Amino acid sequence: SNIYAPLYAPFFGFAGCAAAMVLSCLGAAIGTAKSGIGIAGIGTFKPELIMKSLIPVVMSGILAIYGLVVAVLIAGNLSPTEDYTLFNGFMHLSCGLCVGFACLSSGYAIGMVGDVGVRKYMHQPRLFVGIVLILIFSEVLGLYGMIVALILNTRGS
Amino acid sequence: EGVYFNIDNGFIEGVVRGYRNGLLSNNQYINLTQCDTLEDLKLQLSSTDYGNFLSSVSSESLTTSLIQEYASSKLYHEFNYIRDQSSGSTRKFMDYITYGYMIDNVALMITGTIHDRDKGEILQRCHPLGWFDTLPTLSVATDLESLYETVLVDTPLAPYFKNCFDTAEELDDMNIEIIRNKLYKAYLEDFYNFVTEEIPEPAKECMQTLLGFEADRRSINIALNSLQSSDIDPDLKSDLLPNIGKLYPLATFHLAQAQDFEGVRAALANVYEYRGFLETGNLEDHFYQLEMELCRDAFTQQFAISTVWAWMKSKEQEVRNITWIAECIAQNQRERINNYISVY
Amino acid sequence: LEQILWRVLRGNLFFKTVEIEQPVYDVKTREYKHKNAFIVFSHGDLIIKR
Amino acid sequence: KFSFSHFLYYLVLIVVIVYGLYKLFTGHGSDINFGKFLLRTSPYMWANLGIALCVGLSVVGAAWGIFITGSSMIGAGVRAPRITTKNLISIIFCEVVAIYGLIIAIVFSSKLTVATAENMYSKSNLYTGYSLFWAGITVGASNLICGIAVGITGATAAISDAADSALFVKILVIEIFGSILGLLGLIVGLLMAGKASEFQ
Amino acid sequence: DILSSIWTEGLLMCLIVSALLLFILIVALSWISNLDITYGALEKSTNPIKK
Amino acid sequence: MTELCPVYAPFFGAIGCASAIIFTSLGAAYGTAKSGVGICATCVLRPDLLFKNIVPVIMAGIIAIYGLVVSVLVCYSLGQKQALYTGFIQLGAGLSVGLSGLAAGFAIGIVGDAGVRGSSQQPRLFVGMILILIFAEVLGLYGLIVALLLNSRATQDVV
Amino acid sequence: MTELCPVYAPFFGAIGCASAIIFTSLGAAYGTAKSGVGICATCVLRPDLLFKNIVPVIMAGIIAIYGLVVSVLVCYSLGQKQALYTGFIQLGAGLSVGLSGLAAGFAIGIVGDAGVRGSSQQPRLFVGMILILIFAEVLGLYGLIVALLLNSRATQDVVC
Amino acid sequence: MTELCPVYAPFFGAIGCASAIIFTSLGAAYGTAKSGVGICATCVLRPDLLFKNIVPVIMAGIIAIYGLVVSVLVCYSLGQKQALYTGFIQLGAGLSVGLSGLAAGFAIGIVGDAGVRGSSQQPRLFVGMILILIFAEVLGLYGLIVALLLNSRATQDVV
Amino acid sequence: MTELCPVYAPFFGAIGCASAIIFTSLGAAYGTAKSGVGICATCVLRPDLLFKNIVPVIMAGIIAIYGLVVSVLVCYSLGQKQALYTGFIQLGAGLSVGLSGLAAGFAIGIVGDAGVRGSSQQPRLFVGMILILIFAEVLGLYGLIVALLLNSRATQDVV
Amino acid sequence: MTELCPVYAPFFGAIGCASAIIFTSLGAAYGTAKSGVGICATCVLRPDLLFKNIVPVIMAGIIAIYGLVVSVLVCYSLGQKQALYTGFIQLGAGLSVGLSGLAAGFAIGIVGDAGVRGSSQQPRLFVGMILILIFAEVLGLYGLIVALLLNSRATQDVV
Amino acid sequence: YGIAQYREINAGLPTIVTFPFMFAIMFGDMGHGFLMTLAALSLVLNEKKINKMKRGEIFDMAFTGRYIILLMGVFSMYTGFLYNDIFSKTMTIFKSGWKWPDHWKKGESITATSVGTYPIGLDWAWHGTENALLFSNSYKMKLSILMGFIHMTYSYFFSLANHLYFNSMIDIIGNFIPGLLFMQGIFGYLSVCIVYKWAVDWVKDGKPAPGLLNMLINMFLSPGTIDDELYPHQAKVQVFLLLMALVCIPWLLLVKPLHFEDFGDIMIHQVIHTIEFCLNCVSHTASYLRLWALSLAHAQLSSVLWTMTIQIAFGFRGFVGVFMTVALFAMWFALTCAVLVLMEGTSAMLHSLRLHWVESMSKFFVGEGLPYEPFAFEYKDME
Repeated sequence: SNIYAPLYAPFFGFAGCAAAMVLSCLGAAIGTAKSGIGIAGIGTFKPELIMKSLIPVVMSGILAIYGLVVAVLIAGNLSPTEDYTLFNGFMHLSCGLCVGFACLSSGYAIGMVGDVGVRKYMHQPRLFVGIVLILIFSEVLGLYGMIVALILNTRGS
Repeated sequence: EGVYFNIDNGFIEGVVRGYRNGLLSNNQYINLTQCDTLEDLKLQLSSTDYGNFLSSVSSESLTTSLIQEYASSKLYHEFNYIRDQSSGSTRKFMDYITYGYMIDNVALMITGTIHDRDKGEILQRCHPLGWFDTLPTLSVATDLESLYETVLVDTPLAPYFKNCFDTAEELDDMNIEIIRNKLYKAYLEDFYNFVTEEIPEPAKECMQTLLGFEADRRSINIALNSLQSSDIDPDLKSDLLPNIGKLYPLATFHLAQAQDFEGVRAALANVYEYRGFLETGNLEDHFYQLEMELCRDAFTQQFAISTVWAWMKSKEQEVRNITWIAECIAQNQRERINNYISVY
Repeated sequence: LEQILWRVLRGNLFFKTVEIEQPVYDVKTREYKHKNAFIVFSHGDLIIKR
Repeated sequence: KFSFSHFLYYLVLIVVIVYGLYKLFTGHGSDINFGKFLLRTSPYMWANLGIALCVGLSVVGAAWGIFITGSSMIGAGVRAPRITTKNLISIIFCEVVAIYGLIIAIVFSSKLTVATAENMYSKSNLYTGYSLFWAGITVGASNLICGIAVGITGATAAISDAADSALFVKILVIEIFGSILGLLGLIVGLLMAGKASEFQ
Repeated sequence: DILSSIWTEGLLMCLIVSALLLFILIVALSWISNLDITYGALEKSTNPIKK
Repeated sequence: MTELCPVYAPFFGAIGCASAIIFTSLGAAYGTAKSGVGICATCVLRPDLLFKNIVPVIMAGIIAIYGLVVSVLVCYSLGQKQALYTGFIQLGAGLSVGLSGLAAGFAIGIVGDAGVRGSSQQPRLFVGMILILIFAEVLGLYGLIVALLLNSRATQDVV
Repeated sequence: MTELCPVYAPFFGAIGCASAIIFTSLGAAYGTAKSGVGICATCVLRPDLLFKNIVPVIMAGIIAIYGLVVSVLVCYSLGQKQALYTGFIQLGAGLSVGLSGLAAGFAIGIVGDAGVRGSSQQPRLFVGMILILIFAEVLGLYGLIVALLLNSRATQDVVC
Repeated sequence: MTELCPVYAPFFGAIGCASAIIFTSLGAAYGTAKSGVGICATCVLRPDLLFKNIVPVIMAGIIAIYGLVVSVLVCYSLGQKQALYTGFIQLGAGLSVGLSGLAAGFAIGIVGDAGVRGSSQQPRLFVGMILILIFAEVLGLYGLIVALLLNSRATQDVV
Repeated sequence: MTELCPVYAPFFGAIGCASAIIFTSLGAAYGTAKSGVGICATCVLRPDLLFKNIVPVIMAGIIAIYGLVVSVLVCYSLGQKQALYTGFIQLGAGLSVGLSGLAAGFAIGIVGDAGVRGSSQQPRLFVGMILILIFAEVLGLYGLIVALLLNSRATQDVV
Repeated sequence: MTELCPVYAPFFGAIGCASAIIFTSLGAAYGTAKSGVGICATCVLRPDLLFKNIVPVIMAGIIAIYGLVVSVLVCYSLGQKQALYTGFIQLGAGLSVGLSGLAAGFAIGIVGDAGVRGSSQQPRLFVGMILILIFAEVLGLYGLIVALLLNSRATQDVV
Repeated sequence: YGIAQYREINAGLPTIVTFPFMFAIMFGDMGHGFLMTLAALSLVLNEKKINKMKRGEIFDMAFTGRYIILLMGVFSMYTGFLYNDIFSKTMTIFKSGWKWPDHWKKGESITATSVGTYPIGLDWAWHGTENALLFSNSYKMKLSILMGFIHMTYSYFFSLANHLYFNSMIDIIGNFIPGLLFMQGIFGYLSVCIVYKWAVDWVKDGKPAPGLLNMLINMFLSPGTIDDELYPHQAKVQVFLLLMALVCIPWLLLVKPLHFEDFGDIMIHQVIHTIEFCLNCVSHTASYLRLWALSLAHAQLSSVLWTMTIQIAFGFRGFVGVFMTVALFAMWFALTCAVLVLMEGTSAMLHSLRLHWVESMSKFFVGEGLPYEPFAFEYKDME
């Protein structure tokens, strides 16, 4: 075996996909779930507004879609039949931990603000365009995790 | 977050939401509004979740007293049902809700001393939810240090008597009014302290807001009451006003130097958050309206334990509307029927 | 009843109790309610009234 | 201290730093090696608990979730008995998450065979050893947090079904979309371990 | 080609699976220490005003 | 000792059969605990509800039977001269059925507890809580059948 | 020593014999603790019941002697020349009956407390109340029957 | 490998670009979280104040790209044959801007929450509102300029 | 590498330089946090007291750039082949001004809100308030004046 | 080099110059923290007595400069090839005066605010209040006496 | 679960046969079914006097379901004859079986070959060895997938029974067929794969037996690269099938709200429905491993109970033993009749209820309605 390519490289490579996936799904979960607390709260008062109320959860589930396509891309680059470097092995853990915390943070923020955003949305109609604007600045924190990770994946191959 | 809530409080918060949506809607009262007599008030009230509780009450003998009594009674058995199942955090919380009331019980009881009124019926006129097992307090010779040993050592009101003993021989109506506001002050210090240190996270701030309001409601009401008929020192006024409301830590001292109603509008001027006393015939209307729209927000937290504290104060608010309806019908006061207030 | 009565007499009380077998109903609780007979002792005139 | 738990974390942290630093100054960075640990150990023990932990705490996620929404279901069932059979679908999206952890375990067991005394530490079976481990904590913990989410949203669906039963079909949308990430954690599990061979 | 024989022996992987098994043990014993008995059902008072 | 069969291979078997019972027995206890305190709470007012509300502590007891019968089977597979391959699958079986059992044990406890106090108020729901609570068993049984599927691989190729 | 029977093997054997009694005695302590406050609270108003409703406390002792009868039996298997295979089983035998033993201790602990108060208000509960804790008490009997199977295997199969 | 260039050297490089984001992302998200709850609360009465109050959210966004522009830049410096020295100072640049971003993220959030509800009663507060908040934001500028100063020192005179 | 300048020597220099910024920022942010919310609370009653009350967050700004001046200074000293002696004492300079800057960060923050709310009632207070803040801030400058002495000892002696 | 003077000796010294400040500065900041809440609380009523009430705060500066005067003195003892014996006592001097300032800083902090609140109501208190915190300050000076005496032990008879 | 709406396909006539037969897989022993039927047979013949008698609380659901127990025992007796399990003991009835080699040594590797195949169900030869558990559950999971998918399509084929009767050929024929070829397209091939590879002889004709479920996942992940060679024209039809399922996913959501135009209600209403239905097929077909797992758990749990209780006392002991047989049988039969019948019975009857509910009623029930609920004058007194 080459010196630059030891035999324990599949450990860190498969550490990356694991960390990229489940931490993404953690952010996507509580991003969705904490908002649904607020959604079902005012559903008792106002039956109507729910068709505008599913915008926090569909923006929450897209983080798992980010977390998936970063995980499906880096996997499949790994097989027994070819030897890949430890240098390429570490960066999948780097790519993995990068997206995993980023859209977790995006999940946290739009979880809690998506909770309180539709919470007192029953009082006024017009604050909708405001709260959907700050969700866009809140969502791109998970988009910032990917756009470096795709750059981080294409290094060392 | 909200994950560890349903270990204990799952069933209780589940069933209270059942008790929530059985409250009367806004068109519900309008249906009750058109009722001409009390059997009309009886049968048409049975359309809601209350009904069949007026079974076996009477054959054409109904008063506002009887209507209020059973509608209160069906709450209190049911409140003792939801207090029946609770764990350590929830139980002593819900006991603190009970401790919140029972200071009113001892105040009403010592009030019966100077009137020499009958012992047997004063607790009958009193409130059954606030209750402590040892009630000799009226029958004993009432001196505050002799009354001290019974009320303090046994009952949980032990921490709440501090620097409270002044002219212990007299027991004036005004002096027993002093000690209860001192007791309310000492209570709300403790109860705010409790939800600060030990309660879950989404149920902190909604409770802190809602309870802090009640401190503020207590504060400005006793401010007006001291203003009208009493003459005391600002340091005496500052003891009656709890600081734990914290919507105004500063204006409490500014309340203390207010000896006139122009002073108290100036004392509540610089806050500007809420307006009572703004040219309104019914001052308590503003309080109860603001209270319910707070409790409206309280039910919009799903995993809070603060739902029940909103819920109790919500349901006692509609029963006095029911009392208001039944009073206006039998005594033929038609114009003020529509002064009922409910958000739901 | 005892622990309040010990404080109001400041320790020098004489107390004894005698139990009740087959206790009796009443109107208010409609229920078999256990009882005890009690005897206290004092020399003070208004004290016994208290 | 004021708390025995958080002091232990501070105590276990500082001794690791000191011990690791002590080996550094004395010249031995080789006596502590995470790389040699990965090769010396058995490739079975990674793969084996990977099978065990995945199906293990996928069950925990399903169990903890139905613990949440089950209590809220029977809570509002005191007023309305109509809910529990109509909202019975809520716990199914909680329970099927455990099936996903099961079918991971039946497809991983086909990878699990015996090896010779030689070729234990060849790259082939070493790959598939670490594969089933990391796929294991991937899909299992994914099924864990899915149970967290779908449970508490299913809880909200119960008390929101007590009034306005026409709203109930609008509030299942977050639940079916919540169960997506459970299935997404599933498919990435088969994707990553599917390239892996069996133990030769 | 071998790790250190005293603490770094291949018995270390025999030590970690007992640590994980103790980890989910001691978090589970937190739950069985947590629960309360809800005494309110068990004893009932006189309550002269209600009945 | 040997490269195929070291001497610390029986550790994972002895701890595997140990963990198989004690984790489920904790869950079966906590399942019995909260459901038992609920039964003692709710039937002090209503006598006739005693026998039909006993079904959570009956169903919690099955979880110990699940953890036992897997622990019995790996005990017959132990030996001193034992492969490291068959060593871990016994521990792999043991914790799998183990922590599934307590998780199922935790579920039967609370849903049994909320069940029996709910059954006094609404007599319709005791059919409905049994409908929910049977799901709280069989996910613990899912931990059993994976332990059986791993145990099938034990005696075939021991080498 | 050999490869099969090292010198540090009875360390797992000795603490296993300790773990058999200790965790059951903690279970017996906890079971007697909260049932003890259960008895002494509710029977001071109703004294005649004390011979009847004490059966949580005595069945707390029953899981204690479960932990003893394994521990006296694994004591006869100890020796200096023993295999590590024998040392591992005695570790498994102790923790099985031990940690399951305290689970029975926690279980009938609160059930005994909650049972005896409800039996004071309603005498119909006591006939049903002991039927709950039997299903919790057989959990400790399960911990014995697993450890009994391991101890039968420990000395028999050892080659050395 | 080389004693100057071992094979485990880019581990410090890979974590350096990794940690640059995760403390910045948790920093920026917590800032816009506590500011976000403030804006929606203060706008339920006196509406149509929106575009004046988004500056705490926007300045929470600006620290995020501060974390990105450094991490993508040190990713261009990563290499398989790189020195063990170069792996450290990009991790040094990684931890610098990362933790300072999380530090400023706390600062933006708590000032945003208590700030914007204050602007409802006092419309004159807003001139001080950006002035109080940039002194939280220039902290995020400080972590960047020290990190980009380190990344210039990366390849310079390295064997 | 060699015994006097091994390859793990810049590790202490890199995170030593990293420790300079991230502690003095987190100090400055915590200082700006509780004092800034003191500004927003007290300015809703009256606007005019803002510019007299901005002095603590200026002092929070100064204790931040104290940590910058040392970390900019240490950055020109790093290299691949530097001594391990000069590797450590810059980590000494990194921790010293770092945690002392953190210490005043605790100071100025909790003094600031108590100052600024009292400054509403009493216009005589603020003259004494800044005289309190100097003894909090000169405490922070003590970290720089000791760290500046260490960096002069870095480049002086080498192998 | 030798076993008497290895290469890792300056690590124990460089951590001494840091810990001399950072425990002292964090300690002394706590004193002005809690006394600062005391001064701001009482002087809104009684402004005149402010000038006699900075004597907790200025004494916290006196324990703060104690950490400096040892740390600049122990800084001059460092070297490339110093002995490991003289490396040990530099933290031993540092840790002594380090934590003793944290001890005494807690003392004058807690007695400070409760002291000055009493001086508001009791005008004759503060002549008695300051003399006991002197006996809290001489605790902080004791760490200086022992650290200076250990620093004399450093460079003599080294080899 | 709910009241069917007016002039709609009733779910009763499926449930008469389905609910016991779906239960019948879940344990299916001749012994346990015999005890089950016997208790039920005592109920059906005592019916004329016991309905007049007052009922207990648990006796209510039992006596009103006296037929759904009694019809159930017959099926479970049939499934027992299929599995050959009488209290975890086999049959040894037909003597066709497998052929063992003539000479071996005790404790040796002993394989066996067939002179023929067993006419009804499994045979006794798979009793003893723990490797026969591997043959058992590999079989029984494919039993689950095969019949349940047919059961799903049987429920879904009755969707057109009501839509054609509602004269809904305008719209719901555009709803039915995209739903059909999504489900029957993918999982029909996966089902018919299982049936096809059982007929193909992989031993006599030397070829590798391809992956059971490995051929499923690489259909999606790879565009028709098989490498397992199950069929020569497998590759061409696989990509054809994969596309035509994927083309129906837009073709389901587009055609129904299209009118000759939406309110905003129906476009959302379909796009929640079709995304649900996309995951519903992969979930609810895989949800039928309840049927396999509970059957696997039951028989083996009875096996070890036979092993632990009986075989201790079953060993010969002269005087104490004939008392020990009396004792441990009373410890045997008490557990296996009271616990193991009732607890696994009440467990598995609620699964086949669930299995009949959440999978079939999703295909049958398109809504709800009003019960007929007429008023009558009956003996109604309750204090």
